[PDB]
Amino acid sequence: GAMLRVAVPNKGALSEPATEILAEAGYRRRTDSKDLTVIDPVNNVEFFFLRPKDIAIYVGSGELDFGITGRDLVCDSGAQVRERLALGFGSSSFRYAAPAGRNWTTADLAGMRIATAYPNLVRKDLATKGIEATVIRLDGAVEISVQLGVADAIADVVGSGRTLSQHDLVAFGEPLCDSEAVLIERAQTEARDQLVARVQGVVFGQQYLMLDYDCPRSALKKATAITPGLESPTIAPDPDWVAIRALVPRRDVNGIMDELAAIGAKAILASDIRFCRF
Amino acid sequence: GAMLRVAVPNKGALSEPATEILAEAGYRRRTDSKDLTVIDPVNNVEFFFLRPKDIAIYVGSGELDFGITGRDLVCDSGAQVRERLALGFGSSSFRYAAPAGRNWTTADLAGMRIATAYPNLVRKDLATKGIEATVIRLDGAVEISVQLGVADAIADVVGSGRTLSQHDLVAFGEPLCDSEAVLIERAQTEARDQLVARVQGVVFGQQYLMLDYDCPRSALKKATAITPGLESPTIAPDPDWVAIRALVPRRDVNGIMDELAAIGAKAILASDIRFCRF
Amino acid sequence: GAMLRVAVPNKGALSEPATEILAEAGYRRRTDSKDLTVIDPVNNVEFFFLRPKDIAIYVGSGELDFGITGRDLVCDSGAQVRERLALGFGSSSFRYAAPAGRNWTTADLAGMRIATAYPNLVRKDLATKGIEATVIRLDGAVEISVQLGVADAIADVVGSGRTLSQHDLVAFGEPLCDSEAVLIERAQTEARDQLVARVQGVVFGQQYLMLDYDCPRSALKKATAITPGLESPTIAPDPDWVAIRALVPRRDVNGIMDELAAIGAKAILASDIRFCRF
Amino acid sequence: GAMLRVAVPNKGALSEPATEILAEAGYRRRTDSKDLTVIDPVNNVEFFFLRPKDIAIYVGSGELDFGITGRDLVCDSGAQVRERLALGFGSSSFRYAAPAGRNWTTADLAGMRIATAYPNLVRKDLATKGIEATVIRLDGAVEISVQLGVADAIADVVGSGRTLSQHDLVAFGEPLCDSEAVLIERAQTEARDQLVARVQGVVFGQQYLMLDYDCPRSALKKATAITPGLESPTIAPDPDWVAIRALVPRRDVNGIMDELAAIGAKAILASDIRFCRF
Amino acid sequence: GAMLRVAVPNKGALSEPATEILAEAGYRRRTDSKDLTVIDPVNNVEFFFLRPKDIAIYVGSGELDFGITGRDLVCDSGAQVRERLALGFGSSSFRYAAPAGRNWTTADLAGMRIATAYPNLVRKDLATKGIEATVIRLDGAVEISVQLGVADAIADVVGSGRTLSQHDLVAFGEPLCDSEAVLIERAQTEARDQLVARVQGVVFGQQYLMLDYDCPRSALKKATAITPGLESPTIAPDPDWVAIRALVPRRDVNGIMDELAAIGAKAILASDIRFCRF
Amino acid sequence: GAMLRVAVPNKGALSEPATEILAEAGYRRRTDSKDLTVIDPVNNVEFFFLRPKDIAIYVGSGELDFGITGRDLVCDSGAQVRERLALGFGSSSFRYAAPAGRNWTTADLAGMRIATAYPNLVRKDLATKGIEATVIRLDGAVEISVQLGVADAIADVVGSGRTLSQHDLVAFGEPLCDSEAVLIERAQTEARDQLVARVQGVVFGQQYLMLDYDCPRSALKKATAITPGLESPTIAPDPDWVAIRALVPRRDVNGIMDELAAIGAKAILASDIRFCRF
Ligand SMILES: Nc1ncnc2c1ncn2[C@@H]1O[C@H](COP(=O)(O)OP(=O)(O)OP(=O)(O)O)[C@@H](O)[C@H]1O
Ligand SMILES: Nc1ncnc2c1ncn2[C@@H]1O[C@H](COP(=O)(O)OP(=O)(O)OP(=O)(O)O)[C@@H](O)[C@H]1O
Ligand SMILES: Nc1ncnc2c1ncn2[C@@H]1O[C@H](COP(=O)(O)OP(=O)(O)OP(=O)(O)O)[C@@H](O)[C@H]1O
Ligand SMILES: Nc1ncnc2c1ncn2[C@@H]1O[C@H](COP(=O)(O)OP(=O)(O)OP(=O)(O)O)[C@@H](O)[C@H]1O
Ligand SMILES: Nc1ncnc2c1ncn2[C@@H]1O[C@H](COP(=O)(O)OP(=O)(O)OP(=O)(O)O)[C@@H](O)[C@H]1O
Ligand SMILES: Nc1ncnc2c1ncn2[C@@H]1O[C@H](COP(=O)(O)OP(=O)(O)OP(=O)(O)O)[C@@H](O)[C@H]1O
Ligand SMILES: [Mg+2]
Ligand SMILES: [Mg+2]
Ligand SMILES: [Mg+2]
Ligand SMILES: [Mg+2]
Ligand SMILES: [Mg+2]
Ligand SMILES: [Mg+2]
Ligand SMILES: [Mg+2]
Ligand SMILES: [Mg+2]
Ligand SMILES: [Mg+2]
Repeated sequence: GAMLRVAVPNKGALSEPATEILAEAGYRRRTDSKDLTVIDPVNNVEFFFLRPKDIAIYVGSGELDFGITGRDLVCDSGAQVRERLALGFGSSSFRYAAPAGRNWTTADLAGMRIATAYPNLVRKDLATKGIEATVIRLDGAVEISVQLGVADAIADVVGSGRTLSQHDLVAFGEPLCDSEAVLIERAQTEARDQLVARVQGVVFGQQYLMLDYDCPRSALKKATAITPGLESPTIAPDPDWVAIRALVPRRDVNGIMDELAAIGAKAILASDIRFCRF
Repeated sequence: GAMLRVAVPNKGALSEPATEILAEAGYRRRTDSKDLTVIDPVNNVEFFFLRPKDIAIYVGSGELDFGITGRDLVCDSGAQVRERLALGFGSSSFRYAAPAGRNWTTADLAGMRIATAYPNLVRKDLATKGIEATVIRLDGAVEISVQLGVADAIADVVGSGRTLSQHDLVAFGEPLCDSEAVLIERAQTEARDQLVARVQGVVFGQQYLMLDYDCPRSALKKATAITPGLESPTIAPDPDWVAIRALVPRRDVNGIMDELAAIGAKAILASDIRFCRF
Repeated sequence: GAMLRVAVPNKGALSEPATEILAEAGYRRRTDSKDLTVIDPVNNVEFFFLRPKDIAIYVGSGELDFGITGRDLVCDSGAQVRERLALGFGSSSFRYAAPAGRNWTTADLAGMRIATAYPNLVRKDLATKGIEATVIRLDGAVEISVQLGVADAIADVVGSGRTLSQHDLVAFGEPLCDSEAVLIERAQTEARDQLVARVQGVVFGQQYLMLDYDCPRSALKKATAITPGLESPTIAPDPDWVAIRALVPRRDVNGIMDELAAIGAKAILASDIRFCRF
Repeated sequence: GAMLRVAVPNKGALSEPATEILAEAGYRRRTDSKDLTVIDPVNNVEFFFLRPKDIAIYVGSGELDFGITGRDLVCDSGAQVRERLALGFGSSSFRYAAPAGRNWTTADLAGMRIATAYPNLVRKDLATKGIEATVIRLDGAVEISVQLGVADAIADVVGSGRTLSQHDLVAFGEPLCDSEAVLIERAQTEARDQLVARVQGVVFGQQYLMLDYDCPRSALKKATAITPGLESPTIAPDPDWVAIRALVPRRDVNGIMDELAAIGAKAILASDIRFCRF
Repeated sequence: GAMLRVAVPNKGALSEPATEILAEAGYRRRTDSKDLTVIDPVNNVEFFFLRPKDIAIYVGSGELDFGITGRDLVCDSGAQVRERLALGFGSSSFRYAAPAGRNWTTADLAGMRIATAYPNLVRKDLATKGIEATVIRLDGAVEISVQLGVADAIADVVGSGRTLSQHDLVAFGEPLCDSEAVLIERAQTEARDQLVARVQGVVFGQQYLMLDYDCPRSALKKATAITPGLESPTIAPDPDWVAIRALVPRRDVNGIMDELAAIGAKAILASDIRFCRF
Repeated sequence: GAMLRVAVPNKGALSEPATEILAEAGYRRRTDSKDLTVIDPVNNVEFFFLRPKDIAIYVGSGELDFGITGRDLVCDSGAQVRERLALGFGSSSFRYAAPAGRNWTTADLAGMRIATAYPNLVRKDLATKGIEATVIRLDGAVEISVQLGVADAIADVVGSGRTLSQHDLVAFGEPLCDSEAVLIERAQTEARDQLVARVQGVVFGQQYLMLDYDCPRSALKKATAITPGLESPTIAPDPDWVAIRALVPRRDVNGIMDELAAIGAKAILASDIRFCRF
């Protein structure tokens, strides 16, 4: 019916992967790389390209139907939005951190100057612990704030952890947020579900591999525990053996394959896939 | 028998894709990138690398057996050649165009200075309309010929259309030619058909994806209308459902997949393929 | 005496040029590109690498002695800081802009939704005009805010103007700010002046060329009006002619050279320089 | 049990492919590209990154369990090591070569100055022929040693052969060694076999494609001679035809496909695979 | 007065150097790289970007005032144009060439199939020798025309000569044309001379270095024979020695410097320059 | 007279800078990047491109006249060669190093397993200290030899020191060798001195800048102590001031310039130079 309005990051580390997913999903790409909008007349969707912080606000306020942004940003925004899908890129860990030497606990955070780019996120986490501290807002590069003499500890996005160790800092406590890129919606229904199914179909193509193997009937129980599938594993025969098909995660596939080999599975074969409509 | 003689573009936008297709087809690649020839002794084919305009002429005159070049160039050459295969890259649209503001029709072209790099193509198109105009031959960059004051309208290769809008020009009329890279032959037969089948097998691997899904017998009719296949869809069972396999175009696969989902299809799964011999 | 504390942008379009100027000025470069600090023990200066918005704040509050950031950011910060030097890169124009078709004036801005990443800058400019409007804060990509339906006009950083024309917007009014990268100070004195003189010496090496020419005594008056120099032009003899030396701006040197040729100057010769201590 | 110790080349043409195979095999990648070691605590393996010549020695002497290096290097090392797997990259041919014009035979090598980076390899090959010559050790660039006037012929690594022809040299005799990257072991058993199976599973994914086709029962015999498979070809039905599945080498697949087409095979379809556990 | 119209190559090996010279000369650069025109309102010149062959024609016919193109193209065009300036890039040698083995002379060209992209150039050269041959027009890649069996010898652009030797061809005879990029004019005068002087000033900055040295009065005669200068060498004193200044070619400067050292010159010092107005 | 024979590294970090110096010195560059030799017929010099270790040997043994290689390699070779020139690139520090925690001295090296790629260098350094240790030869990557359990300390090439700290190692003692690229000769004279003077002229152009300033006669003494020059500073007048010219090192120029400013110098101006013949 009415044209759907979808926002994607214009720039930075969440942009290229997001525009890759949208192109794989069949959506019309931008005519020039300096465009901040594109209209796809075949699929009836208008795309806007914005800074990630603004994406959460305008899904929240209803000016956009969907957005792609970081989970941590959403956690920090306090916008009226629900996470509709996890996108499998841009992943990071949000962590308390402080100077090395002392053994640090969450309890040590009391009465401290804490620097972060995500003040609402942090204020909310401190309230759940019952801790009063003074939270200092930076725009980024927050892990030099303690060498700069503006803070005692930090709360910051961590990827590898190289930046922390290169600056003599140790992460402590459980992560406040485990972040990855997410498709958000405000907290034309068929069209909305259609878009979600397209995007999910691509994500599943990126995250899962198809496994084919022959397994003994003897071992079938253990095998389905090892490979449950995204959908019900196809199972068919052939004297006492069976042939199996199941989507499995790409991350774990060698470990999965070794376990199957360890319970008598044979002719184990992994292959890529492109899209799902499950 | 006798060694086949095949020409490919030496340089420019039709070269790399053509040499990619030939390598995927198993043919011996060039030993140094500054070579204009290579002999493949295993497959009994000699390759020459030439400017695209010359490729059409020498297939025409019999010095080459096959060539790879642009359809628009062939349309313009007037060489004795038949298009044996379409190659799915280098695509473009050949268009009349003129300055914006006026509403333009093909009839407005009468008595006008028309600039183009493809004069024979254009002379032939004007004759079919019954229009007399004066056609001006440029070597390229033809869309500045009207700001230069040498022409009133143009006939030119269009891709995105950015160049036209950046120069205040609007395309009008139906395209004179829809171009893409093509394998040509002059208008040793088993060997010739063998080469065509290799090259086609690669092209099909690039253009189609394999779709697997379960469909209700109820819906089978509509489903085969949605997925006819390059070859007859494989269909087999399983109470009232069936399992299907069909090659479908890569361009349309998300749209195709949504339609199948809309008629009760399930476990729809798209995967790449590399080669066909159909 | 005490080690000076200097901040530079960590990332983005103001970073590489700033670190280039500091290396040319003899300062110790970063040991790893993921470092946010470096200490130069020979020159007695500690460098911090931060987000540009934060640079202005911490020079303002005294935690830093000097910073390198954008003039527009400083105009927007309202921090207690004076511009000590202009750095000749990162230049831009800050502009009101609105949809094309209407003829726009500053007076049209009254009662309007204005989107900008620089709200304080804009609030201050509107107060000087006597205009009440509603200023909307975005984080960036502000020129799609009117196609998005969140604003009537914008106030934004403009470089080429391509983004504005690609989105059907026209800049109007005088620029609110003409921006370039600047060395700031809070609004150890010998050491501070030493650092400024180093940095200025590099900037002058980038912006000026040395001109040597022979000029008639006849024409000397007009010539010194054309070439005043950064310092007093060196002038010496040689019957009735003189030989001149003067630093001139790199931007204008061909125009300057033509004017000198037009008043009888000869053997006009421009050459680069690397550093000044003037 | 005990952590396995595996060495890979740190740098050069055997490094990136080796680290690609290890990442595809699920092993933990290096945290920084200037690291010479990484410990994978999930899979219980420690990786070291060394110069290729040293890899063979320390597998030989027991300080490493496995190494990845070149076969020619191993042939030259005389270390106590067995080749456990061939890795399908870094391939080369080790060749005698001498100046063009004369017709060269292995017998001509007697009494000659032979330059090579692989003296033990060459001394051993000469002993098997019964030839006494004087072998000269270079560190590399050995094909200029004859223009330099330090040798009469050479024994050297050959890839394309461009370097030889560009220096007026002709390869002669059979290759002393046909080299490619190999996984070596000293000449915790379950863990060792597990690592080999992972690495082999990746290599097979790189070297083979899956072929699906329909074949007449008439032709089945010839077809299985054309496609024997890495594993037993799957064969099932369907009036008089059969459907086949067999892994075939990627290098030969178009030739293989043509032969099958020539014996009445139909719907021949090649597709990639990622991993095997056979 | 009237705006000057100047054409530059749009693409290929003569484009970037030409646009570099124009930017160094102070002229307004293109706003987007896909533009075929730019108007410089400060300097009162309009630039067009065209294919090199067309540049010569439209200077010839008066639609352009100046063009930048290759000398060989001009030699081939037969357009009414005079070479106003040589630009010191795009240099090449136009050569007859034929298969190796025979000793070739210009006289051998009689009665032969000669392939070339420059037929008028070649027809004119043959007429001056009194030779009748049949000249065959290709669009390029002409050095495979003899392996293709369409020609006995060629006339073609030669740079390094690698392409010729890689295809078993030897250049013979004197070059028909020694080519480099040139500024052409049709065969508003002050403005035209102004543009030429700007462009020449840049070219001289690229081709010459300033030499400063002390020379004995004894040796002055030999020294001025070694360094005549673009302009009169500046000469001044200082017991029996003199100090010299002279622009010399960049290509020969080490040879020049050695000769001066060989006649007792001292403190010889070469330095770059940027622009001349001589 | 006889053609000089000069060797340069074929590959790696000493190659590009060496071939840059030779091209700037006017010598004929390689026709194809896969060539191991080039003959310069104008300057009467033949160039060979070899592995750096072999360069030292063949200068030593007289097969080459000059070579370019690393000082540390020469120190290690024990070839009959004298360092004729230092080339100002490829610089490094050769260092003992061991695991962090203990305070290390040279005396601690006694009875230890020391790993190094430079065993002769190290054996010689230990003999001068009177220390017996066991030196272990690696081909490279030597700083993992202690985590590998093959050595207690190392002697290795150090650049930044990142590799050492990333592997928990501390450098100790004075450097055994301070290395940079060097022009070597065996320990046709005019031609040899000519080549050295060319190469030195380029190196000086890379390492020094020209300084011009006005200095008080008052301060002249201190000023010439600050700027002694590569050659005698030119000094001339002008009431009580003087004007100075002196080549100074590029590395120290801002420090030098500040000191001059501190003793009343004015109009201090640094500029590049290209070549010297001093
Ligand atoms: N190592 C990392 N450092 C910082 N952000 C990361 C990292 N890894 C992933 N991210 C994610 O990137 C997202 C933010 O993207 P980006 O940095 O482009 O936005 P921004 O911070 O608003 O812009 P900018 O960094 O240009 O100021 C966050 O959701 C964050 O979790
Ligand atoms: N946007 C485009 N502009 C021009 N040609 C295009 C475009 N897209 C596809 N093509 C195709 O490229 C082919 C011509 O290739 P190419 O431009 O390399 O040859 P050419 O014009 O003879 O060479 P050159 O452009 O170097 O003078 C034509 O068949 C044309 O349709
Ligand atoms: N075309 C342009 N667009 C945006 N900013 C520009 C442009 N040209 C120059 N700049 C300058 O860049 C500076 C801001 O740099 P930068 O964009 O890296 O900081 P930021 O906006 O805080 O970070 P980010 O863009 O990653 O969110 C400003 O002073 C601005 O004037
Ligand atoms: N064209 C080639 N030239 C040289 N080596 C090759 C070639 N092709 C493959 N190789 C392989 O590369 C391996 C050696 O790798 P590499 O050259 O990185 O080691 P190295 O010779 O010890 O190091 P370096 O070359 O840096 O001195 C050998 O097994 C060799 O067969
Ligand atoms: N090695 C070379 N090969 C071909 N042309 C060269 C070479 N070196 C210089 N040139 C010059 O380049 C100019 C032609 O440029 P260019 O090849 O871009 O034009 P074109 O031949 O019309 O276009 P295209 O090659 O795209 O068909 C000629 O003046 C020619 O002398
Ligand atoms: N950080 C560094 N690490 C190693 N060598 C360096 C470094 N910096 C400079 N060099 C110099 O490089 C020279 C050796 O060059 P190179 O590494 O190319 O030769 P090689 O070790 O024989 O070859 P390869 O490293 O390919 O086995 C030595 O003189 C060394 O001092
Ligand atoms: Mg930001
Ligand atoms: Mg960020
Ligand atoms: Mg062309
Ligand atoms: Mg073209
Ligand atoms: Mg910004
Ligand atoms: Mg080596
Ligand atoms: Mg090697
Ligand atoms: Mg050309
Ligand atoms: Mg090395």
